[PDB]
Amino acid sequence: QNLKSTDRAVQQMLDKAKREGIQTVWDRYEAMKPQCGFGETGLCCRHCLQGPCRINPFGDEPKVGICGATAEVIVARGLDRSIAAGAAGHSGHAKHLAHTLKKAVQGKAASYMIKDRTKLHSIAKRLGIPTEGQKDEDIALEVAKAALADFHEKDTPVLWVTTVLPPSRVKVLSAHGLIPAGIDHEIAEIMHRTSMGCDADAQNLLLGGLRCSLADLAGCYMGTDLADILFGTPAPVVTESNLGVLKADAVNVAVHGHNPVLSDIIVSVSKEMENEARAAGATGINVVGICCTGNEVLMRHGIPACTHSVSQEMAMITGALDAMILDYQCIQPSVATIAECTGTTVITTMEMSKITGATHVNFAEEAAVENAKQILRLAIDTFKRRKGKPVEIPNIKTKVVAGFSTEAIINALSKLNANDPLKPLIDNVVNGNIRGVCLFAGCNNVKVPQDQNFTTIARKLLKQNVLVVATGCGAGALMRHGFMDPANVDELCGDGLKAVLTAIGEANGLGGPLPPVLHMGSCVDNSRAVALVAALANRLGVDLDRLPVVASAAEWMHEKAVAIGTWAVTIGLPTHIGVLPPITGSLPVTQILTSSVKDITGGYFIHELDPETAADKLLAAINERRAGLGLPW
Amino acid sequence: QNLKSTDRAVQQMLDKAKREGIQTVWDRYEAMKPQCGFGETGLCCRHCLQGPCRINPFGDEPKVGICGATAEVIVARGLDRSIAAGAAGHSGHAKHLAHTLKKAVQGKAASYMIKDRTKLHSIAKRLGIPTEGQKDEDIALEVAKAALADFHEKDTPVLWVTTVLPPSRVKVLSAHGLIPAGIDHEIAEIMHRTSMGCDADAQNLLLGGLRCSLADLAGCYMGTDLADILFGTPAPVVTESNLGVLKADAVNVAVHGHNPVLSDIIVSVSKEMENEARAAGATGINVVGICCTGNEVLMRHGIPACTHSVSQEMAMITGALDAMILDYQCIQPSVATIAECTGTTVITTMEMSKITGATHVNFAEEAAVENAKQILRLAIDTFKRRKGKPVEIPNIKTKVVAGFSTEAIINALSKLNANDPLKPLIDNVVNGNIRGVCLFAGCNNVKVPQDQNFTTIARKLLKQNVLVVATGCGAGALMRHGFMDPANVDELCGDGLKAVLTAIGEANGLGGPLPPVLHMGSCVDNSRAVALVAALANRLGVDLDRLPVVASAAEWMHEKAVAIGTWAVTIGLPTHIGVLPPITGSLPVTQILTSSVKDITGGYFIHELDPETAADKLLAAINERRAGLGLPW
Ligand code: SF4
Ligand code: SF4
Ligand code: FES
Ligand code: FES
Ligand SMILES: [Fe+3]
Ligand SMILES: [Fe+3]
Repeated sequence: QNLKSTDRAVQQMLDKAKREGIQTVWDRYEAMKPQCGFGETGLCCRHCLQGPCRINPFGDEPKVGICGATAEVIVARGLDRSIAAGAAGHSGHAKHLAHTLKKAVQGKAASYMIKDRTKLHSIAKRLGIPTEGQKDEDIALEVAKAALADFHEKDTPVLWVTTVLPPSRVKVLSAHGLIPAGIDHEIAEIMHRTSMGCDADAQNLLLGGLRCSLADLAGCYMGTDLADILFGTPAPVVTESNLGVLKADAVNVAVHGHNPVLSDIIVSVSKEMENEARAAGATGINVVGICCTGNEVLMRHGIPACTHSVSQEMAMITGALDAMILDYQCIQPSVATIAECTGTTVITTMEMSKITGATHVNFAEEAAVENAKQILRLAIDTFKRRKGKPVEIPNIKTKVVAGFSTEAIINALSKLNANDPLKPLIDNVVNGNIRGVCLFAGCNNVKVPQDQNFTTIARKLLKQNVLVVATGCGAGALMRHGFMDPANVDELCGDGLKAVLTAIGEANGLGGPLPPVLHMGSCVDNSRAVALVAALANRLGVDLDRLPVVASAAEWMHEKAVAIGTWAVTIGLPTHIGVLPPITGSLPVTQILTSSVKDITGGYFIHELDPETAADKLLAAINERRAGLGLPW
Repeated sequence: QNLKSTDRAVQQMLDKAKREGIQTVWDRYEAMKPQCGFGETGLCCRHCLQGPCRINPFGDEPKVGICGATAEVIVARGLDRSIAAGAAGHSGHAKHLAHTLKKAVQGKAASYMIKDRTKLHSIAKRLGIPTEGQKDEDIALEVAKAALADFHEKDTPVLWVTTVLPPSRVKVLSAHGLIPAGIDHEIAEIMHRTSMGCDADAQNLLLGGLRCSLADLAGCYMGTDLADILFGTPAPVVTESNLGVLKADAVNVAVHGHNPVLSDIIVSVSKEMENEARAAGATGINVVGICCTGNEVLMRHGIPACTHSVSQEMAMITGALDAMILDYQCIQPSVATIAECTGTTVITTMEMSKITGATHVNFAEEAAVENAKQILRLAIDTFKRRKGKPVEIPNIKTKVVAGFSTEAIINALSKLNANDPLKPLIDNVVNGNIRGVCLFAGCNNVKVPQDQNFTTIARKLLKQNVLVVATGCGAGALMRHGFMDPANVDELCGDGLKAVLTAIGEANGLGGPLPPVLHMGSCVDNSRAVALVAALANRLGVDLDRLPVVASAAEWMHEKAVAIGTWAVTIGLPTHIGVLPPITGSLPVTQILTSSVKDITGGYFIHELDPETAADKLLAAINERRAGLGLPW
């Protein structure tokens, strides 16, 4: 079972699932083997009814698609469509928040409101919306309107790209025609240009993909901006993670999916309705997080994280999960089937994301509180139905310190230098205490034993004094293995990095260091790491492709993460990926993405499946950046 | 070779290509066999890096995707993405025209202009834009702005759906939540909802697809509206088709692709520069059409149609095609490779549609005339390089009467009844002279011997007194086999239909009947057939799903045609398709699309590969509609 997951709590429930005959994602993966090699290499195309077409990676025919499409064209078209799908997912999430803010400040969704006035005002100034002399509800309405405007063509390009990156970076991107004109405009243009009998030039295709990946960055950043306005900018918090955060005695309610517009309300209302859970014989309502919406409520409210990504079914297998509350993205549809065996009430809430067999509760922002009550009452009723039934919650959990927004990181640094808060961090980069910065992002993937790449690469980089920040299921993987607990700084961190984490933590009145890894939030909160690295770049007067900053999507899965890794490359970062995407069937495409894209953006993909080697290659990329600045390494 | 194409001119060049060793689409198809059965049935998914996943249509594992996605979910997700890609293609075409009109009436593209004032004004009134008291350049600017606005969310739904369909049809669609909110908004929402771990309910998924197919209808209709404003509403014209329209002595220039913003300029300028072709020893500049942009210039200017779709390489094989001028969609990328052997200069002109090996001439509307000259001069130079070289143009051509816009059809009918022009057509429907109406649309497909379904179904329906209208490569197939020549009315048409075509033609001062099939234009001009059938529905006070009107995508290929067939079903038509899309791996999905969608929209797909049976099934659907009106059949 340790070949399936490195998580001991996950291993325990794989054993339960096996003896109870419940099929798991790993069983379904086993049943899928050997997987198709055409699809695995990218040498397959179904973009018209003359297909499916395939190309032998080596040997005799077929060598070309029926229409004449080459291996490099087919491979670039499929990758482009992946980026556009990811962009669409982050786009719909941000759009949802934009509509919610608009409804809130027009008196239509009274359950929502401007909770962060400081963020609202700083966003308006970033965008050049006037603050002085304007009411907050009118500033917010203007900000919401500008968010919605970035989805279509207009007189300006996408502001959630051009106002968030260093200006030298925007200039370099504009010179190559890479600045998105509108978020949904780029998505549609990708779908067009990759359809049959359109764009048939690998380089042209890939440049379109880089541009669309910046449409995804825009959606992430606007998702983060809007969620902070509506729900508060995260600040450091302490909580726990892994399955041991379930309580046999309480009504265990999982928020699962991505968008907090729903889950943030569930958190708030659950607190009020906890007298009503006691009436049914539970201690209360134990709200726990799964996947990114769990990260959202962990980052803002300290909701404990139950589990993540590939292992999400395992929360159900305990027998104690009374309800799983879904919006969209990364929900294994199997949870609807597994619920028949575990008793869990699975509830979908968004019109465009239903699962056959799951209870659907239409959720409307105008009636959010009533909807949350109806859903929490279904959870209460399910906990009743399992009173007396035996549960197996693995007694396994870790301590998690999280909530490291870019605002919170800068504020923490400000305690060392009040008027130049980035200077102490840069000072320790220059003197070697911080070797560089690595962002871990993305998913788990059934192809990789869960968390194995994340923890192995992280252990090695931390020893080498790398400041590690993490998001999404990368943060989930690290937090479930102890990397967000300050008690592990001595074991995990190098002396230089420990010095820095200790100085900052003690200067923030903690008596202890910062945790070994800084949790910066959900997948859209990859935008927070951009905001930080862009702030570092601007204080130093250099572009991102000169900073000792790298990224690792060490176990990635979703089209969203493909878009993120592409925009990490596009904004100039060396970007390690731990599962090969379907590109190896074209050497020219692989070469563009791993080498010659350096000449355009300064970033590049690092393909490396073995995580020890991956850590070496990431350190090498960090140290090459150090040298280009004339720094010791 | 007659197993490859029923076109005798195409057969002749297949023989030339074979002996010269030039590989063709049919050779590439042969080399692709046996094609993958997972993809053919739709039981394959690559929407995340845990894939590729497949499902055995029958038997043992794999039975489900790794994430738990069922066969019905995988099949519905892939179909949805096809509709969105088609919608994106018609969207980008319409968007292009919208930007051109805006530039034209703002003094930025002086090569363009309001050529059809009547169409401009009637569009403004359809949309409720004010005409009386307004300048034309200001009405047009308002119309262009409303076109661009329909791509994103706003206070109104997509007007190029809600103002073009019968109001009872809009009401039925709204009740099911099927009205698009914005064109690129629906495209992005499809891409989101079909990504991993989102929508996992076949019915929910398919309803999203119907809605996105109406976003495609909107793009088609707005493409037709804008092209008519800018370039003129088509009116009846006479010209020729097939390879025999090439002339060994002239500079033969093919316009190929979809968007006339480019090709309409090529037509105009080529006329001026024909003294300059004589200086190089050609009789002139023979502009000919391929695919839909050829239909556009055929419909408006009587440019002869060279060939279409699957057989487009064959124009090159003659040796006399000096240049092929491309914008996007349905261009086999093989033309760039074949040009090395035939001498043809292949020229791409749009930034997002390049082919490796082809000459790229950036085309800008602000400099359209200079660009057209540079391109026509390359054609002139290539004709020089082949003086003395021997050519093999098959001496095969047909007479084509075309240009039957809905305006032109109504005007022609008006000569029989000036104040109630639709009444004579309805009168002959009621009395049986016209059994019903069939639209042929879509592509050729290498899987079907070229034109075989189109001509066989058409021959049978015309004998049974069906009024046949046709667009795109369906019109191409019919026109290359003589169905647009009035001299064939006696052989092809039934006595009732002949009576009607004769009465209308003679009343329009022709001494002869209308041609056996009415050519209504390019693929986006499928919107013209909607406008006609909606006008018929409104005059009768019934919805489209009560009219004896059907459609046949008899040889379809492109994601665009998948979107068109879906919106034909969505607006209420029985819709025959001659190549199975990848859905047969899910009985529940096949059942929705072929039967139970009747209960939602009144339309339904008719899957039928054998064209004789297809004609029987189409007649049965027409006759069932007749009966529901209490009409004799
Ligand atoms: S687009 Fe070309 S390569 Fe793809 S399925 Fe169609 S014919 Fe084959
Ligand atoms: S989305 Fe599901 S079915 Fe598709 S490739 Fe990923 S795991 Fe497989
Ligand atoms: S041939 Fe297997 S992914 Fe298409
Ligand atoms: S298994 Fe062949 S299309 Fe994927
Ligand atoms: Fe996740
Ligand atoms: Fe065509």
